[PDB]
This record gives sequence, structure tokens and C-alpha cells, in this order.
Amino acid sequence: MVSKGEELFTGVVPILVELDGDVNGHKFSVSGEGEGDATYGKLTLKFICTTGKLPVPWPTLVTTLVQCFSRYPDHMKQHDFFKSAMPEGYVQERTIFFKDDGNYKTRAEVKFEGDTLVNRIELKGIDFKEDGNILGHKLEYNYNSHNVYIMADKQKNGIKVNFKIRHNIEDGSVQLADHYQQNTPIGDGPVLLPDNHYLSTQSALSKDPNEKRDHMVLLEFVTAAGITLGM
Amino acid sequence: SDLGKKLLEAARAGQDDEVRILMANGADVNALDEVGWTPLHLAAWGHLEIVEVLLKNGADVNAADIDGYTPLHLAAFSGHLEIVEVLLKYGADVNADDQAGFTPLHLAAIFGHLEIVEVLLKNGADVNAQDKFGKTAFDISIDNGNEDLAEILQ
Repeated sequence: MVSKGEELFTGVVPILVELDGDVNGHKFSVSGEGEGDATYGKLTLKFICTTGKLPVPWPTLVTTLVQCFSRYPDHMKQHDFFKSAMPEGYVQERTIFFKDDGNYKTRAEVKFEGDTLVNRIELKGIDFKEDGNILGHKLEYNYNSHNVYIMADKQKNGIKVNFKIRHNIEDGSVQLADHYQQNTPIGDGPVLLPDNHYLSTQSALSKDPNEKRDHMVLLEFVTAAGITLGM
Repeated sequence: SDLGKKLLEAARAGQDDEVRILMANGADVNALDEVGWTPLHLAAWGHLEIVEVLLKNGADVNAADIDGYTPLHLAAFSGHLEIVEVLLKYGADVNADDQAGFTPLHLAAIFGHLEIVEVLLKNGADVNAQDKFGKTAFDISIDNGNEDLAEILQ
């Protein structure tokens, strides 16, 4: 009567990501491919804008473009909601508020299709300033480490997730992106509702020297922590 | 400062005696990681004996991380009453906000930690402080239907 979804992540799992985007009426599509290894919290992915030039900076899409690949230590396994929803998956909803600028709303389904973990997203961005840091492409091509705060939402049989992303501006300052996130299971099976805890994230962005399309190569490591009982 | 990175890891790992060794051999008690966490932030998640050792060795009780959170914020978020108490004993700012968007009282109220609420109030928590959504701790207890807490808060 308990989920066994964690067993789907004991080894390397192939990933596909598909994003349909519209920001201030600027439409785009992004595809990602790679693999994930939850035993080390490790993601290896390459993303391509298949429709032309990406109308927003790649860093602003990183959070939108699979937290089931977080490493949950053995003493925290009962707090891993993301894997417990698998293989049927979960819906991931966000609003991302860019300080003094527009917001992204995103709705994704994350689930297994065959042997592959697939993240399928729709993104809508509104109220951006064409001369701001996003539509004006003023953000550095890099990424910082963050803390992601996870809380149970028992009434929705899911979780609430809150965190702040800081995008370095190419001049000096930082662009804040305030993330409000909700995850709910797609299936009717049992899920794990966690005690409060956090994920520690680290992301490296690079380019493929042979790729002529607009693209992003991403290497990411994420480990859950903050529950000390049983260490 | 390589001892400081070792101390951050020892605190994260809950290794009480390794923290003791590292500090006796000179480790910086306020070593900082990439998210602005000190060893005291890491230990606020439930490592009471490390919290105590760090505070006795000069840890900055009110250090704010890159999001504005102090160790007292993290201890309230994770529900650790004894850590809340020792932090306040060592001068933690009971009403710290300064970009966090919440005081510790808000966090304790959100998650229904009545004992922590009462300790914070006893140490001067401001019941009229509003979080970034405009809500007091009382409002939070109303929105959560927590009448035990609404009671305590009036």
C-alpha cells in the first residue's frame, strides 16, 4: 500500500524535456535530451531552441526545464515525494515573478513514458519590459547554487515549494526570480508527504562546440537535506 | 580557509566531535558557503549539540544567508524548539526579517508549532509584524483554521 517509485531511479535513467513557450507573444519551443542518476543527484542534459533564437535568456528557463533526480539520503527516503509519484508522475505548477519585470506561469507533467523520464511543459510569460533584463538579454550565461524549500500540502496530497533564484546581471547587480511552486500526483496511488526540508542545488551551464542552434548544455547536482533524524 | 570548508561539511553531516576537533585546530566558526550559510545555519536543521558548540565558539547568531534567513528562521521552519531556545539565549534577533519576508513567529505559526510560538512570544516576538503577504501570525492561524493558535495569539 506504499509507492515503489523510488526503485525506478536506482540507475541511470534517460530524460526527455519538451517546452512550449510564449513570452509577451514571442513563441518558442525547446527540446532537451540527456540522462539522470539520482544516486548522485546528477543531471546531464542538452537543450536546443528548435524554432530559432530563444527570446529570453537561457538561465531564466533552467528551473522550468525534474526534481525526482534529487539525491535523497538513505535516512530521508520517506520524504521523497517526487519519486513516490512515479511512474504515473506529477503535475508541477509554478509562477515565477521577476522583480520589477514580468512573470512566467508554467504547468508541466513529469512522468515515465516507457523507460524514459519525460518533462512536458507549457510556459506563458506576460508583462515583461522589452528593454528589461529578460527580453533585453542582459543576464549572464551562468548559474548560482540555491536552496529549495519543500513543504507538505496535505490538502492537495502533494507539496508546496518556494525558493528565490538570483540571476547575475552583466553589469553589477542581480535579477531576482521568486518561485512559487506546487506539485500534485497524477495517479491515484500512494505518495510520500514530507516533513519540511530543503534541496541544495548546483548548476553549470556551457555550450556544445559543434552546435550551431541556440542551445544550453547543463550539468546539475541536487541533494536533499535538513532532516537529521536517523543520521 | 580549507578548515572552514571542512567545518561546514562536519556541521552538515552532524559530526559533533569533528566540529570540536576542527574548531580546536583553528577552523573559522563563521565560514561561509555559496548560499551564505555558516555552520550555524547548517546545524539549525536539528543538530542541537553542534549549535551549542558553535555558539560557545563565537558563531554569529544573527548571520543572514543570501535569502535573508537567520539560523532562527531555519530552526522555526524545521520545528526544532530546543534550537530556537538556545539561539535566543545567545542573542538571536527574535523579529529578524530584513528581506526574508517572514519573521520567525510567522514561520512557527505557518507550521503549527505552538511551543515555538510561545517561546518566541516570551522573548519579545512582535505579534503585529506582517509577512510579505501582509499577514500577521494571527492571520496565518485564521487562514489555517488553527484555533489553538488563534487562542494563544490573543
